[PDB]
Amino acid sequence: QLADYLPTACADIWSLRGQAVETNPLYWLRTIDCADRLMPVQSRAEARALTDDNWQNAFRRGILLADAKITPPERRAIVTRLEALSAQIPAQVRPVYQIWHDGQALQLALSAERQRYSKLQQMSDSELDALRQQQQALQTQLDLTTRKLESLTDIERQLSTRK
Amino acid sequence: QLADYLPTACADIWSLRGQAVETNPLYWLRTIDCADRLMPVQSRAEARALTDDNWQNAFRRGILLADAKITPPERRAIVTRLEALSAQIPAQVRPVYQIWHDGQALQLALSAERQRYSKLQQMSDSELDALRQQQQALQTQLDLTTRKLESLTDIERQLSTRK
Amino acid sequence: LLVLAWQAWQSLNALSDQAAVTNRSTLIDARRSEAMTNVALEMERSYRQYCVLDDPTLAKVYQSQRKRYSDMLDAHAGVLPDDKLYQALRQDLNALAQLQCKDSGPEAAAAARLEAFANANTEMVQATRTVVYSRGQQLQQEIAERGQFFGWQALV
Amino acid sequence: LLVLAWQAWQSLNALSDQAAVTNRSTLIDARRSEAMTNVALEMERSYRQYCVLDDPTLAKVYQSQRKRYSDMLDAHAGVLPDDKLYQALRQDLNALAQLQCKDSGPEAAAAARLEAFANANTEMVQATRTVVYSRGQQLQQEIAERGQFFGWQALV
Repeated sequence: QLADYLPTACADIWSLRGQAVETNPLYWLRTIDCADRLMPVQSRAEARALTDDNWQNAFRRGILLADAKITPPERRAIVTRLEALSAQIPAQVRPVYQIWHDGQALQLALSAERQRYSKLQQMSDSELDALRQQQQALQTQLDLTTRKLESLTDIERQLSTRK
Repeated sequence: QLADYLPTACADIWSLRGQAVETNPLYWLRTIDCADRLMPVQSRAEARALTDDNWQNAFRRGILLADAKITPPERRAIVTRLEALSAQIPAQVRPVYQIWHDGQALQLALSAERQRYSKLQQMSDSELDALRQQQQALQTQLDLTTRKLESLTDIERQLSTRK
Repeated sequence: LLVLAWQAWQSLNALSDQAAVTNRSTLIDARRSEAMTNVALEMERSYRQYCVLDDPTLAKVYQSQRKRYSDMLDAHAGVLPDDKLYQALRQDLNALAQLQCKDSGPEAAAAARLEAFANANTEMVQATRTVVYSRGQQLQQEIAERGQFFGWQALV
Repeated sequence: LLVLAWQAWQSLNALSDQAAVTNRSTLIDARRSEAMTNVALEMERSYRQYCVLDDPTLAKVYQSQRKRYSDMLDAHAGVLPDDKLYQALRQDLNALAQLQCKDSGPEAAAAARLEAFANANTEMVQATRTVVYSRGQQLQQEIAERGQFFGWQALV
């Protein structure tokens, strides 16, 4: 017998606390579906008044700042921190916690993959530039040697035809 | 007020069929839990015999075959199939559908990024091979020319010493 | 008597003609031999350079030089007393017509043949210069002996 | 009479000495001039090759050739009547002592003086040939004068 809070606004549900309500996931789904539609700067403003000493507040801070376009150092920091959250958690919220953990995991995996792709691209460009400049130097050397050969043959022909 | 079924028993979530639990999301949180916590081969075996045209049946099929290293093409095909059938999603069940679609689509994006990185690497290797062979050809041309120059100078020295 | 004086005058005039023609022929022979050796050296240089570079223009230059040397050789047969070595030079020059070689260098038989050709051309110039001394000393000795014979045998 | 024997002895001595020395000097002069032109051409070739292909060994070979040419030029001054031309050749040769050129080819004034050097050497060989012919013709004219003296004595 668990009540439903989805039809009502997400502001008061996000604001309320308590162990009596914390035994239900439905309001967790309400919060996650409200957070993405929220303004990320407003999400940061509302999450700044939160703390990290308890698992619930850190969890909702993770929801609030996850959808926002953030650099992945602090994303890695929070996904390494939420082990403390996992240390204390009832069974009801374990599934949604697991799904959020997978979501963050593939998020940071994609970020690491794209950074690896950029690194490989820049390394390939650098090695291509180096090989191209080496090729240019060796081509100039060949031009010099073939010019020397042509000039030498020309002087031989000129002295031959002088007679 | 929705009935609570906190214990996870995946053996009968197909038998319940969701005719009366369509308003209680914890049913599909149980489904995703029993899907990701079980060995995917039995999930695929049971999903083979499930219905495809029904929206709930197709949804549960997607969850149960979402794993076991399935190829990205049919993955994007099936998520687009649920998007075509996304008109029957209940309002209470909407958030879990949204988060599942976000996860799946981001998985497809990660796979596409991996493919793009592999393709860029293979063009880079091909271009490196081409430039290396071109450099080898120009280097052998240069050493041939310098051999000709050295031979010319040597015959000049020999004829000078002949006198 | 006056017949002796007339004979002496005619012999002296003929001797003058002989001296002039001998001088001219000897000078032209020396010049021809020197040009011969120089053309042989240029032949060697052109052969080696064409073999190294593989240029048909060098081949044409070598052909022109070979024709010039052939003319020069043809214009020198009648001076050298012997014919075997001159004919050897003619055969060597004719056989050195094609330019066959590998890996930037004449083939070993061609290389040895070219060497021997250079040595034989040196022998040509030496032998013709020996003939030059021979002709000069012949003129000298014959004029001296004729003068002494006429002076001593006409003391009366 | 004793006059005939005395004049015969003088004729023998003078004619023999003149014939021998004229032949030898003419041959030496012709050979020296020909070798002069040949080593001048080799000089020019070595200069151009060193300028195109920078190498100290080519420079050393050029130094050796220049020293040989200077020696051979020092032994030809006493034949040509006009010392000015020989001195000009010496000055040009000493001007060609240094090898200097910025581009592939030689310096422009170096090229001009090289062409002047070649033309002057050609004129030198021509003048030496003319002087040799003059000496031969002088021997011919002197012996013709001796023959004319014999003919005048034939009157008795």
